[PDB]
Amino acid sequence: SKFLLMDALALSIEDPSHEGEGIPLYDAIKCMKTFFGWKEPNIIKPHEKGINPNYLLTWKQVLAELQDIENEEKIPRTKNMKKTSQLKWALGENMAP
Amino acid sequence: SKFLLMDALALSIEDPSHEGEGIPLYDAIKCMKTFFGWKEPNIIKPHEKGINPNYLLTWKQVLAELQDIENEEKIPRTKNMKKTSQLKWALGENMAP
Amino acid sequence: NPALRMKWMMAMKYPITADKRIMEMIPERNEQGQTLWSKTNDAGSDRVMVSPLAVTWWNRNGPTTSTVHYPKVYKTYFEKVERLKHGTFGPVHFRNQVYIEVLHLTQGTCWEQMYTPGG
Amino acid sequence: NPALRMKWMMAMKYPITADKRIMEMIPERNEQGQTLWSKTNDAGSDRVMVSPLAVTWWNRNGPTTSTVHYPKVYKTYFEKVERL
Amino acid sequence: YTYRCHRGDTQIQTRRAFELKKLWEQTRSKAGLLVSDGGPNLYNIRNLHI
RNA sequence: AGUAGAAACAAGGG
RNA sequence: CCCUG
RNA sequence: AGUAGAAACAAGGG
RNA sequence: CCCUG
Repeated sequence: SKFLLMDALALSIEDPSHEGEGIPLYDAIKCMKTFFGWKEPNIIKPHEKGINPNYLLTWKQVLAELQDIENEEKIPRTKNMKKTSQLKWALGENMAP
Repeated sequence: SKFLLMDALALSIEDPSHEGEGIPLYDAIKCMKTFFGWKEPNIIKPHEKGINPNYLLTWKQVLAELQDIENEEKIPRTKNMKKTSQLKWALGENMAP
Repeated sequence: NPALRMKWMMAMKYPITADKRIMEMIPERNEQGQTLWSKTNDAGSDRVMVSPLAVTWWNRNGPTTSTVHYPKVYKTYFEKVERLKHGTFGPVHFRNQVYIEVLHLTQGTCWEQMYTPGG
Repeated sequence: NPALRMKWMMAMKYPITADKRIMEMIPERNEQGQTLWSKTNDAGSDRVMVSPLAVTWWNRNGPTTSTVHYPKVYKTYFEKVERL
Repeated sequence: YTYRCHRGDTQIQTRRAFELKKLWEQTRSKAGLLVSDGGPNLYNIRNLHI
C-alpha cells in the first residue's frame, strides 16, 4: 500500500482557529515541535536490494532542511529539497535508457 | 500619555503553543482575523492643528498593507511601510531647517 | 479533467473575467482593504480580471431593480413549486412492482407513495 | 548599555567565540538538526563562531573527569558552606 | 469546498469569509440566500427537479 | 504637525 | 556612492 | 532501485 | 537558451 494502515502513529496538536485551507508546512513544523525524544537514527531492518545508507542520509537531510527554515528573511510556503546524490538515487534519476 | 489607559480595548485570541518569543506580526494578523465588523472610517472628532485626511489615509494604508501580505511568495517577519506623502507629513520628515 | 482544473483556478486571485465599466460601479478595495479587481487586461481582448469577492460585493452592495417580470417569463418553473407546496402526501405501501413530473418520488423499486398534486 | 547589547547579541545565531579544536569533539548538527558552529572564522583571529547550543551540548554530551582538586583550591567557599 | 461559499454562521476562515458574513448579517430571512452566498440547504428528494 | 522646556530635536559630513 | 549614531 | 504486468514508465525535440 | 506534458 501507499501508506501504513495498522502500524501508523501520529503526532497531534490543536488548532482552535478554524482555517478553511492553511499552509500544511507550518502545521507539520508545529506538530514536530511537540516531541522532545529524538535520538540518533540507525538501521535495524535493511532493504536487501537497495543502498541502505541513502535512506538515512535522506532522513537527516529532511531534518536539516526543517531546521534551515528558521534561518530565513521570509518564511516560505513550500520547501524544495536540494538535488543531492541520495535523492538522485532514491527517486531513480537518470535511469531511462 | 504614550498609550490609552482607561479607554483601551483589545482583540483577544488564545495560543496554546507556548512560544517563548514569536513574531508579533502573525499575532496581530490572527487577532485582526477574529473581527468581522469593519466599516468605512470617518472623522468625527478632528485634530484642530493638523491635516486630518492624512490620518485617515494612514489608517487605510495600514489596512491595505496588511492584506498585501497574502499575495507574497514568502511571508515576512516584519512589515516596512511605504514612504508615502501622508506618512512623510505625519512623521515630520524634512522639517529640520 | 475540468473539475480539478477549476479547483486550481479558483485558488488564484482573479479567476473571473469582466468588462471595463465594472471599475465605475464597485471600488478597488473592500471595507477591510481586500482587493477586488486588477489593472491587468485580458489577452486577446479588453476585458479585465475580477475576483469572486467582486461578485459578493455586488450582491450585497449594488444597484437595485424591480424583478416583477421574472415570475412571468419563468412561469413554468414557478407553477411546479406552487403545485409541490400545495400538494398532499400519503402512507407508504411496500408491495411488488402532473404525475410523471414527480415520478422520481412516487414510484420506487419495491415501494409506492401516494401523491395527489395540489393543482 | 551592555545589558541590551547582550539582549540583542543572544538573539543572533552564533554570539560566542571558541577555538578550532571544538570542531573535532562536538558535531556540526544536533540529533534534531540544529546547527552548532559555523565555518566562518573570527575577524582579526582564527577563532570560530559557536552558538550557545554548543555549551549545553558539551554539558550533556562530553568527556568526563574526576574533580578532587577544585574544593582544595576553593577551600574558603567550601568552608563557608560547611559552617552554614 | 470548491467555490469557498461556506455557511454564513460557520467559523471557517477564508478569503470570502468577510463578505459572506456581512451579507448574512444584512439579510432579514436567512433561508432565502443561495448556497453560493452562504445560505442554507433546502434541497431534498422531493425538490431535486426545481 | 509633534516632543520638550529658560534650549534643543524634527539628521550630519564628504 | 561611501562613512558615522 | 521502484511502479507495473504479456508492454511500458523510470523525460522527449531542436 | 527555447518550446512541449
